[PDB]
Amino acid sequence: DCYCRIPACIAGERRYGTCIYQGRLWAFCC
Amino acid sequence: DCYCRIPACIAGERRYGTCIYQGRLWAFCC
Repeated sequence: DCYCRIPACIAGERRYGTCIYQGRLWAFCC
Repeated sequence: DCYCRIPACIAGERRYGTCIYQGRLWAFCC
């Protein structure tokens, strides 16, 4: 599964894009 | 929980944002 995360992706995930949610930028991680 | 969905949010979810991946925009649904 992929998640939108702040401040960064966690162990075992790589960032693939960006999410826009609650007026902020999130890393899209999978 | 929230998920990026295509083409839009599933029944009983609402669109609160966008997930951007390789030029594509997906619905961020909670």
